[PDB]
Amino acid sequence: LASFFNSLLSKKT
Amino acid sequence: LASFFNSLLSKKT
Amino acid sequence: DDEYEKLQVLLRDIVKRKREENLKMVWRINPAHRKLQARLDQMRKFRRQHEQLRAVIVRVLRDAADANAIEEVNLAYENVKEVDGLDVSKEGTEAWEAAMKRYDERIDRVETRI
Amino acid sequence: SVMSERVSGLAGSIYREFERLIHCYDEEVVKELMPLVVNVLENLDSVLSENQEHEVELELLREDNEQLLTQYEREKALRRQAEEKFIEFEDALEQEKKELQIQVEH
Amino acid sequence: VMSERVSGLAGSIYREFERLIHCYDEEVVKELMPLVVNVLENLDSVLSENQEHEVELELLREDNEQLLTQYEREKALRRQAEEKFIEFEDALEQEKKELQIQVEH
Amino acid sequence: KLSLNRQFFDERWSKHRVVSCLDWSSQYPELLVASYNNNEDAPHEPDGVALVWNMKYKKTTPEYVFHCQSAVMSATFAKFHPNLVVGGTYSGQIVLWDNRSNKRTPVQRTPLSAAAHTHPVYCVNVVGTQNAHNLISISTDGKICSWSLDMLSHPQDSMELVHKQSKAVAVTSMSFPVGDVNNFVVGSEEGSVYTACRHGSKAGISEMFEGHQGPITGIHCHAAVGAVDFSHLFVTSSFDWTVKLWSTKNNKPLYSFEDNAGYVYDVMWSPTHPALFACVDGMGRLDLWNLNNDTEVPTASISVEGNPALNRVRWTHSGREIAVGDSEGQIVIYDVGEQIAVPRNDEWARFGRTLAEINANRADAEEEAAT
Repeated sequence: LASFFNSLLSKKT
Repeated sequence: LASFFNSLLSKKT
Repeated sequence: DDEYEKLQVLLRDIVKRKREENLKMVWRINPAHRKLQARLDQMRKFRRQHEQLRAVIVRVLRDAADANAIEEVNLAYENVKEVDGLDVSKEGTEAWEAAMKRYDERIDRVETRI
Repeated sequence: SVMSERVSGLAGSIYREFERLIHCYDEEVVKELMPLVVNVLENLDSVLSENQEHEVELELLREDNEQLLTQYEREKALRRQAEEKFIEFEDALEQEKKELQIQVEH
Repeated sequence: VMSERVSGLAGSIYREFERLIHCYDEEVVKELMPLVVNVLENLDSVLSENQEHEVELELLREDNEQLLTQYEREKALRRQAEEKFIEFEDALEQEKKELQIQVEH
Repeated sequence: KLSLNRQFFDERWSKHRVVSCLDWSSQYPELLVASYNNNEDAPHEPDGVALVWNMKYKKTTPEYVFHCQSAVMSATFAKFHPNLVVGGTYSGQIVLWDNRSNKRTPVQRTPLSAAAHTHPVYCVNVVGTQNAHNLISISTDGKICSWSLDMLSHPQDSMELVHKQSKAVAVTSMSFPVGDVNNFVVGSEEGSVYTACRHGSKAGISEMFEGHQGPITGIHCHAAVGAVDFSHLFVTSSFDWTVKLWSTKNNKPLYSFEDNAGYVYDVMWSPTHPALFACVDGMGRLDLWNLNNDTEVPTASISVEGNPALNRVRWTHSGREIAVGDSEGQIVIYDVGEQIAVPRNDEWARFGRTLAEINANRADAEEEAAT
């Protein structure tokens, strides 16, 4: 469940 | 629980 | 019944503690209210199905055949009703049996008519 | 910990709002709010998973109560049926052995 | 009644909401209010339902244990009564037929 | 008996369109308007299109053709102006057509403002008298506005029909009792008939009528007038495969008619026979129900060849003919026999004994269910 928005974040890094 | 975030918002608008 | 069972347990454990003072020991008990208990059991086992039939009959049979059926149902209940069923005596018991037979014949005739 | 459809749906709406707020202003909106949201989101799934266990335990133990009550009632009744047949057999054959005793005494 | 873990996580998102409101503008959370009060109300209501289920669970478990014990004792009494009945049966019939062979003598 | 009389179809206009409303002019009893949905095959063709047909002539061509750019699904004549045809469309315009004008474009239309209807309009009607009458239209969102028929750019009165902490109802049908202008009944998509008042202190929806589990698709108040009044009765049709008879004095349905094996679309009373109406289904079976004859079996039922879905049904003012409208677009007209259409002298009295018996049976059934 934590993976979803972590991916949300790492899009531009 | 509505009232509290409601205050959050109107407290300075 | 339960108080009598507990008391009967008490008589059992006192007569086994009083063996040397008693030679003859029987347990013949015929209480007088058991026939009355059977009379009220038979009275519920009349009145329950009479109520079940009569409520349905006055509910859904609203011709002169239907009025004849409800009048014969009332006549059967009055013919049983006029007999004193609370008597545990023998003549009252035979009057109760005759009322039961008359009610059964009237009810079966009404059943075949409907 | 299987996620339900309802928690996935409201987390999808949270994902929608978070993408909208990321696109609208900057990255710095989400960087402290999403760890304060994801633990509540885990807590929703945890309390639903515990609640369903409570429900199935309630149903099985309830039906075991109604099994127990009628089984005990039937067993009490068949103990009573043992307890007057004893009495009837006892006094009947005691009267017969007593009449046999007095007829053999004379 | 508001539960304390929901109140603490509520305070976490309250200070976060204050940070985002003071930091940029007032339209940061204008689309975030009826989502987040629904999520917090969901957690509170399901936790309250769990709280009801726990206490009714402990009541029915307790009288379940009591009913199991009393039914086991009723089993013991029933089996004992049947054994006493068949023993008294055999013993009295035994000395009764000993009496009738004594009669036939 | 039920027999075929005439068949109406146009290859250019009526092809691949569903009939959506039928009416017969009071001044010209040989005329019939019609309303059609959009043609999905030809987007270049007009979406809404209205046709006027005739009885006296033998000509298969329609007498007038009107059309609009949006799909019209509610059309009627004007009661006190013979030259006007009122239509209600998908977009919410209430267009007005004139036969005396040579243009098939609508000569007048209401604005698409929030003051007027913006949701689709399925009911349009004119009530009032010769010297005083308005045009009444209720849209799907519950908005009902009154229009003067000479000036169409502004509604006269407007309010929204609400209930249950002011939730908007979804008015799908409409009917008016004879001799009434202020009181009327509506159907609903929410499956419940309401009573409404036009103006007053309780102007708006008055009462629940409960009992339909599906969307109500057609209602009609009683229209036949004789010795004994019957204007408080009306019949509704719905998707629940039932036709239900109601009265305004009862919160519950009087009798449910369950002869169908599909959706039921419209029903309306005969204007002459008091205990006679007709219903149509999704299998092309136009049924006739005579309440003085039997309450569980249609008196006369015929099926449309090919079996399409019949949307609309509408009697004539004489009551001797009856027009249906199918799902492919052919207006099929039947004429009923004299043994069914003609009311006898005691027909009002026979129905005066009939409704009471029906109500008694209903009460019996309900008590049985309760017990």
